Amino acid sequence: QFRYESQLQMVQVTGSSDNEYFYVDFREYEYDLKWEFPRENLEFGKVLGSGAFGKVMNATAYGISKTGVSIQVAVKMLKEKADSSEREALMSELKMMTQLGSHENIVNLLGACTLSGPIYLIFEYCCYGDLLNYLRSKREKFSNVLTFEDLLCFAYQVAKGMEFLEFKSCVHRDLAARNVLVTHGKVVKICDFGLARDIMSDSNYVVRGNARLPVKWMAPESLFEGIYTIKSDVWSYGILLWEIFSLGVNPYPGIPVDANFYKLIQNGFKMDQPFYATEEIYIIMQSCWAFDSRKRPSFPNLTSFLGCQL
Ligand SMILES: COc1cc2ncc(-c3ccccn3)n2cc1-c1cnn(C)c1
Ligand SMILES: [Cl-]
Ligand SMILES: [Cl-]
Ligand SMILES: [Cl-]
Repeated sequence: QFRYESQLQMVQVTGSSDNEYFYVDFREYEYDLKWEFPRENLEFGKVLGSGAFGKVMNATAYGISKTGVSIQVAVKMLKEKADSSEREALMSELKMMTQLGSHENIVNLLGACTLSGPIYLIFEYCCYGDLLNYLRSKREKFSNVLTFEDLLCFAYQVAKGMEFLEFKSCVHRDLAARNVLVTHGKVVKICDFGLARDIMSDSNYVVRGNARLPVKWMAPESLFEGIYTIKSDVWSYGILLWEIFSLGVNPYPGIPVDANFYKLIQNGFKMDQPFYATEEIYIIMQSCWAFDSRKRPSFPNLTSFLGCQL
């Protein structure tokens, strides 16, 4: 039956073809105890989001960043059933995130509570929420004012975050604006929000046996062969660029997810230039949607092309 899995995954390449890799599993690796934080020092707030397996909650953490100082954090946890398989899925995400290291454009792990109670993973709080809702909130406030350089900066930062994950040998299997968070200074951060989401919350995911597939964000090789590489993420990134430069419009607007959608993608269908994009930004998008993954740009390339335009 269906299990919890972070959409952030470490991988190891075993050859030079796209399907020659496997997924790194931390279940047999040991958890580093220097990350352990006392549960007594967490004061819980609202539910940020709730899924089938668990939820993410706002909280106040005493002494996590500096001595004597309370800050706001976000806490992943399981729901009370506490099935032991789901427990280890969440330990594996913990161990994985402890090995990543931090980066400005990733929602970083701060600590965890694992010994005297139910498992908590503790993350940086991002006050303005997911990028998708943020962009949508600012449709009637675009020149609280949102400008074109802000949009370009968001694009640059997400690419920067993905460069980090590439260099650390990770992929994100669900890169989209709903999984990017916004915080002070127009700063954006890639996260894995999957534990806080359901099938009721989202029609952008298609049920298919065990899988829950974000079809309109997926590269052809992901859709047709089940392959997720960093070049798949470049496709997804293109789709996320379209989201940014339309202020959060659903991709392939008005087109439903069905067998005809699979055919569109197979035959080379690509979205049009959205309102807030320049022609140069649309040329970037279009090359992210190269059918052949070798023709797509890399995240170092995109970090340059968008370092320039700023
Ligand atoms: C205030 O909104 C947030 C703030 C926030 N800060 C951290 C996180 C988070 C989410 C997942 C994993 C790790 N961290 N987080 C999530 C949200 C959030 C809640 N709902 N939506 C749509 C975004
Ligand atoms: Cl996710
Ligand atoms: Cl959501
Ligand atoms: Cl989902």
